[PDB]
Amino acid sequence: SSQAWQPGVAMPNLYKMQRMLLEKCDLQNYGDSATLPKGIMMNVAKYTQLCQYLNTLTLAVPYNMRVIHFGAGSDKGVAPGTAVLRQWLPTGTLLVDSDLNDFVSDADSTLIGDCATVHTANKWDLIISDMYDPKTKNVTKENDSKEGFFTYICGFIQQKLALGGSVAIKITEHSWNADLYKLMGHFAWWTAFVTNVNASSSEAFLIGCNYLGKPREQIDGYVMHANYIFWRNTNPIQLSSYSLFDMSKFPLKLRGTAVMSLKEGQINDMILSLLSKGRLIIRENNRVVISSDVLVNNENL
Amino acid sequence: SSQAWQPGVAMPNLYKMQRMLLEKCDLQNYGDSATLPKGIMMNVAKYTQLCQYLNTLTLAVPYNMRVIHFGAGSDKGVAPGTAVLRQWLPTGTLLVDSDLNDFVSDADSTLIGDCATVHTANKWDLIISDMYDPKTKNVTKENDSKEGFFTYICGFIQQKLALGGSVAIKITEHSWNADLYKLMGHFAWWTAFVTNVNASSSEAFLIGCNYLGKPREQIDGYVMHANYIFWRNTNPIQLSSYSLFDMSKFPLKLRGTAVMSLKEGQINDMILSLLSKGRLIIRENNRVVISSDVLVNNENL
Amino acid sequence: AFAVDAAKAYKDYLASGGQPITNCVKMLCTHTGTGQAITVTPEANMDQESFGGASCCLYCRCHIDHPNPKGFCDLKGKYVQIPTTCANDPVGFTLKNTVCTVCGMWKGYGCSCDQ
Amino acid sequence: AFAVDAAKAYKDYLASGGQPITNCVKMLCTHTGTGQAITVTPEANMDQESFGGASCCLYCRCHIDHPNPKGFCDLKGKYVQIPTTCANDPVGFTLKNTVCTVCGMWKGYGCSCDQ
Ligand SMILES: CC(=O)NCCCC[C@H](N)C(=O)N1C[C@H](O)C[C@](C)(O)[C@@H](n2cnc3c2c(=O)n(C)c(=O)n3C)C1
Ligand SMILES: CC(=O)NCCCC[C@H](N)C(=O)N1C[C@H](O)C[C@](C)(O)[C@@H](n2cnc3c2c(=O)n(C)c(=O)n3C)C1
Ligand SMILES: C[S@@+](CC[C@H](N)C(=O)[O-])C[C@H]1O[C@@H](n2cnc3c(N)ncnc32)[C@H](O)[C@@H]1O
Ligand SMILES: C[S@@+](CC[C@H](N)C(=O)[O-])C[C@H]1O[C@@H](n2cnc3c(N)ncnc32)[C@H](O)[C@@H]1O
Ligand code: NA
Ligand code: NA
Ligand code: NA
Ligand code: NA
Ligand SMILES: [Zn+2]
Ligand SMILES: [Zn+2]
Ligand SMILES: [Zn+2]
Ligand SMILES: [Zn+2]
Repeated sequence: SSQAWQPGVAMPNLYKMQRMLLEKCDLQNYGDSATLPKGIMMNVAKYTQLCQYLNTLTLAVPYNMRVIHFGAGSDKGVAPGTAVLRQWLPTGTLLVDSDLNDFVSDADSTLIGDCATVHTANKWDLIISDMYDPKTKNVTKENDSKEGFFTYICGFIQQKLALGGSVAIKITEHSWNADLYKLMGHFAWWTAFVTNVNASSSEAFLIGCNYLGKPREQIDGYVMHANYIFWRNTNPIQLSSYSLFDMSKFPLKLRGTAVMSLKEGQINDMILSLLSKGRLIIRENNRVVISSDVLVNNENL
Repeated sequence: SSQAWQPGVAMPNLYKMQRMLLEKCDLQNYGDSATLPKGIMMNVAKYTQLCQYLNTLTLAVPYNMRVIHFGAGSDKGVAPGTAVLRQWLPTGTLLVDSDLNDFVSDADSTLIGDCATVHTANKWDLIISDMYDPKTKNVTKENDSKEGFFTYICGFIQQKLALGGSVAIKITEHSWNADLYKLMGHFAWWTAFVTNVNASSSEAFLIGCNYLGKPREQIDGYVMHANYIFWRNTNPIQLSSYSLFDMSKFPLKLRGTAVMSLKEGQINDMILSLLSKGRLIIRENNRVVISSDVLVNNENL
Repeated sequence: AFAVDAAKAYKDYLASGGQPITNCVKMLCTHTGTGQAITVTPEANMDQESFGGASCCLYCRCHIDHPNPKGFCDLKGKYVQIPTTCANDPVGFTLKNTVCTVCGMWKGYGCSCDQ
Repeated sequence: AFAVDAAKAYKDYLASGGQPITNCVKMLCTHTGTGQAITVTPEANMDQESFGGASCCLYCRCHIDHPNPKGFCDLKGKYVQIPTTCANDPVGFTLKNTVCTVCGMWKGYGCSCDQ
């Protein structure tokens, strides 16, 4: 019952090993809301608990860390999640965020537009995504794997995530993608994490911990999402904001993780072992350059 | 003496054929100023006369023409040259402009930053540059070929100018580049054009007319700039704004020039002939996408 | 509920004797054009000057959001005709005046749909 | 010579009874911090709340230029500590108040360099 004092609940390994069929998600406490500290927004609490959970994993934390945050704008025009990420990350961490619509942000750089227009030369140590289209909550149509921004995110991970880096990608009952689950098997470890403040929602964060760039295990993504919903359907999680009141150990510890530039041929088992333990990042260490594509057209006459 | 009613004076062919040594530029009417129509800015008059001269050449003018304009901002924060270009170009012409510093523009899209950060997927039918660093007017040091933005411009022309397209690149006595002159020999025709309103200045526009993508003639750029200064030094041009008062034939005529997608192997002599006459443009006809690189960094602690 | 009112600010600044915004981009043209207010190409008649639209837009010139919910600009990328008697303040003129949706002339400076 | 005065506009809007700008991003923190005004990480003490800086900047929130000649932001990318009694209006507070360049506390809300 100790779960209420945790930041959230991670999908237990035994549920990952099942072979369930996809069912409708029916949460016992749907509609309930946790009691947030006075004046604290849901999205601040949510990202705080996500970062508190990430503190328990073997994240690589190099000097001059690079973090990109997709889906960072709110309907309020500000960026609560980015502000929590920057509080959490070591001072000086390069933080880039993006969203479809304009918003004001504490990130070092913000790109506005569809995520597909975002291009970057360099690789990243941590990718956070809260991208979500609430139109997907259409209960009257079948629940199939979704494309759209999930297609971008899978490509971005394979092309622009440093070996050893990590990801947390928001999903829901209907907002999910089979390839993204498959890609979780290319990390040393993975889970689906539910924040205690949002436990009445089918939302979870799919976390890939320490990227290996190749399949470590084969995961069928349609089956894994069915496994995730089965877990949610049979394990009510008690709403809780307890962990928000103790922030003394919140900051991500600067581990000074080593960065090395290496080529395909030189990634042996010793390296792979170091990657798996959060002790190594592999990517160039050049300067960070980003851009967004702009479509040009003249609508006169 | 008829030159006063022209928009300007183009470098006569015989001067292009010389082999002069580079001298200091000494203009008889240095410091004089032409009398502009009431309330008309120098840069509006300058670009108007440049466009009036371009009306006399065999410019390719396709449907959905694409024009990019570098160095488009003024110290007033607006874009006079872009406004003249848009008046001149057919309605609906895609116009992109750029400058180092912020400015408000009538272009369909504006990119702010060093021109080296500008990237485009597609090819262009016309490239205009007014980029200029007044620091180059240092008379106490030797006058060598300059790099900086001229290096970018030469690469941009070779990589992003459609076959059949044209350019006008501002130069001065000290702001010039030998490779750019060499590149003039890759067009069916070229000149250096001096506007009558700015004839007291060593400024000229280097115009390449109908791009062929290969050397048609070999041009030594150090010698050609010396030839240009020799012409300027020995041919005083009378300041004049006469051509500004007759705008009835100003609009660039929409020739509907044909656009074709072709590969290296298929550019025979018949095609080359069509290119040379302003009757053909060769490039993809996809949509126009541009972007500027953004350097990211976190200056905290 | 707070929003800057730049339109009112400029109006009050002009009332108090402030100098109108300068460096609006005046175009060369025939001055034999239709005289309509906002056009794709300069259309000044004998009694008008034509300016590049962006440089006569208060929102463009001040680097502030446009009052449209979509933030679209009436003037950017077009040309605005200003009565010659009013051309000392093109930003003021476009701000204060309104275009007839029927004939395209400035209401009270070319619009004659009222007879 | 014309420039919008957003600072004065907001001050006058507040005087006339307008509701302060909302949705400033309040952070979770220990509230055992140094209490300095603007910091790289939340530093609220027992009598302060910490907010994400960009969301408390009038210029950031209004999409207008910053009063610096370089257009740089004091608050973007940092955290601002606001007295709890004043946290209903963080934009107002940061606008109206000034940080001591010696100790880094808010003048009149933590600065004691005057004894
Ligand atoms: C004691 C007493 O009077 N209680 C009666 C009132 C309960 C009200 C509450 N809204 C509820 O539990 N319901 C009632 C439905 O009939 C069953 C349904 C549809 O499966 C429920 N539900 C579960 N998880 C859900 C959903 C759901 O719609 N959606 C959209 C989800 O995303 N999730 C995750 C919704
Ligand atoms: C009858 C009477 O009293 N007139 C005497 C006053 C004349 C004043 C006028 N400024 C002038 O002609 N001068 C005087 C210099 O001594 C000779 C010099 C330097 O070569 C001249 N000059 C020519 N082209 C020039 C320049 C020049 O500097 N620069 C920087 C150029 O870029 N160009 C293109 C400049
Ligand atoms: C749940 S909100 C995230 C809010 C933000 N993370 C916060 O801290 O409050 C989801 C966001 O994803 C964005 N989004 C959805 N689809 C997108 C796409 N294809 N490209 C870029 N952004 C997208 C939406 O604009 C929306 O603001
Ligand atoms: C002579 S002004 C051009 C003014 C503009 N064409 C007009 O119509 O008024 C030259 C411009 O070139 C720009 N420039 C110089 N070097 C540049 C560079 N390396 N990259 C981009 N712009 C540059 C300057 O900012 C300057 O505004
Ligand atoms: Na959903
Ligand atoms: Na990491
Ligand atoms: Na010069
Ligand atoms: Na052309
Ligand atoms: Zn505008
Ligand atoms: Zn009318
Ligand atoms: Zn700001
Ligand atoms: Zn002090």
